[PDB]
Formats: sequence, C-alpha cells, structure tokens
Amino acid sequence: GKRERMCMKIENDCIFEVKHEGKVTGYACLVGDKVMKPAHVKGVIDNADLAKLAFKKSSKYDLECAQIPVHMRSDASKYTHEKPEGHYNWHHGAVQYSGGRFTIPTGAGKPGDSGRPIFDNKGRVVAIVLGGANEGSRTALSVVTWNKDMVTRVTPEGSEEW
Amino acid sequence: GKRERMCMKIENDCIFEVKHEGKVTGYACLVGDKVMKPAHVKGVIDNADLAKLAFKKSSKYDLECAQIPVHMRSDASKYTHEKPEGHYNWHHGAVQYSGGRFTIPTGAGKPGDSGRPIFDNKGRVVAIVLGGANEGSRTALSVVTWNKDMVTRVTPEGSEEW
Amino acid sequence: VSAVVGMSLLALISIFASCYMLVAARSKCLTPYALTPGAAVPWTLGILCCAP
Repeated sequence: GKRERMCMKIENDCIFEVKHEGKVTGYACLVGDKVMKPAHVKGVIDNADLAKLAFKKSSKYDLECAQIPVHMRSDASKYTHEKPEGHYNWHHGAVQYSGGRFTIPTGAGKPGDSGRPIFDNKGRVVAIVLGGANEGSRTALSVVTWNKDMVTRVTPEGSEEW
Repeated sequence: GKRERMCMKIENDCIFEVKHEGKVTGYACLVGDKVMKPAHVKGVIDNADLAKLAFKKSSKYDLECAQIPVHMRSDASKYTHEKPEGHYNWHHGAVQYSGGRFTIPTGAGKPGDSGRPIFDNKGRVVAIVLGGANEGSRTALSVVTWNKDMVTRVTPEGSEEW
Repeated sequence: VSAVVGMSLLALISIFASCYMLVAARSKCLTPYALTPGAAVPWTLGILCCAP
C-alpha cells in the first residue's frame, strides 16, 4: 500500500550500498547525525564523499560510525528509542517485536543483506540488523538498539552473520 | 488567514527595526519586560528613546537586552517556555521543530533578517533567530531559548552568521 | 654505563606502556557514547576526560 511506498521512498535515499570485488555485500544507513555501517562487511562505499572521511570502528558492537557531512545532512532518519510491544515494518516484510526479541517469518533475509534499518509505525528507525538465527519456522534477529544513550546489543544463540 | 493577520498585528506593534547607512540591517524585539536584540547586528534603533536607554550586552549568548520603558509596557509579547514538537509560525513561513532543532524550508532567510521572533500556536514567543546553516532542501536555524530561568543557545555545525 | 642504560630503558618502557594503556582505557570508556545517534556525554565525564 501507501506505507510500502513511503518506506520505499525513505530507503531510496537513506540507505547506501557497499561494494567489494564487483559484488554488493552490505548497506549503510544515515541515522540522525551519524553514518553507520556494520563492521563485519568489508568493502568500499559506492559514493564519492562518504568513503573519504575517518570512521570510528568498534568490534565489540560490530559497527563503525562517522559524523555526517553537512552538505547532505537533510536526508536524516528521525531516530527513536521507544520499543513497545507489537509489529514493526521492514524492507522484506513485517517483523514482530515480542518478549524483548525481534522475529521474522523463516526465510526472508539472505546473507549479504546486513545493514537494513527497522522502522516503526510513524516512520522512525529503531534498530539496524546484524544477523539472524532460525528456530522452527521463525528467525530471531540479532540487532543493536539505541536505548537512552547506551547502544546495547542483543544476539540469540547460533546466529550467523549475513 | 486570520492567524497571519494576528501575527502581523503583533509584529507591527512590537518588532522594531535597526538602521545603519540608511539600510535595514536587523530587527530588535520586545518580549515580556525586556527589549532584546542580537549582538552581531550593528546600527541605530529606529526609535528615539529606545536608543537613549542603556543596554546590557553579553557575547557568550551573543545578544543585548535591557529594561522596558514604563509607558511601552502595555504593548507586551506574552512569553512562554513550553517547547513541544511540531510546527511553529514565523513571518517568513512555517518552521518545523523536531529533534531539538528548528528547521526552515530551503532558503527563506536572507542575511540581515536576524532578530525575528518565532511564535507558537497560541501566539506566544518561543525563540529569537540568530543564524542558520543551509543544507539540501532545508536549513537548520540557530536561536536562543528561555529554558526555565537560563537563556541557552544552540548553533548547528556550519552556521552562517545572519 | 650498561646499568644506567638498562635502567633508563626500563623506566621509559614502563612509562610508555602505562600511558598507552591509560589512553586505551579512556578510549574504550568513551567509545559507546560516540556511536549513539544524537545524545551527548555527561558534562561530568566530559570534564573528567577530554570529550569532543
């Protein structure tokens, strides 16, 4: 519907792609005033100025961030930190936040898709996807959230990095 | 319609101009019981007894303010400090408050248009404009607020003096 | 001469190792406030350690 259209419109300019040996292997996001890219994917960002600045890298949270140049600041993402019970949109079908966990239906994310955001009902990004592990007919995700100030990480057992 | 008429009705009574070399270089406002103006603008206030009184200047917050003459106290401005998020009025059009930042569309403020107050939905003043930094199709403003009893200051990166 | 050189080298290596490790400790403590979208370090910790 129209919500899918608006998600498409926001992802058309808020998400960039990384390149490695002629293959697409990850996506980077522009949240608030920070450009974020997960550390487990190696490559060069397909852009003329994003790759030209220093990156603060941490392997504990498996991510790297930088300060967004002011000449493209407007393409923000309107961050949020509330995490109530329920359903949340995604590029590859709706996911559900229940019991402090993110679950998606079985096979919806292929390896190499790491780096998509997870939007809320109002269009605000709440987490960035890192990996997933399947049980039964569902897949529990492994993401990082932005509660208060600390960027905590949650990972279920047997996860695989995409 | 009527909101615009009421805004200009207040502005034509409270907002004063400052002259220099015969050209307009800024506007000085009157809020509550104080006459306030930005410090970067240099000129002569377009009134007789307003300039005849002694100001009080600070460069940390970048402004000057002084006491209200008794017989102009009737023309007030009805200040307030409640600061929710959403839309806000302004003589050059609507301004969006989000993420603790005020933002205007593309290019709507020429240099030398500083000092114009930002009114609220109910017609009360919330901040005095000082500068702005342009980006993409929007522009982040830099103003001064009145959080509780302290006048604070917020200037986005790359702010251009107005 | 040998004893003085050895003592000086040991003192220098101890000082360098401890200073580098203190720098690393500061960097690791201040690293997760710099990845959060928005937000800012508390002023107390911002004056205790040099915070951008």
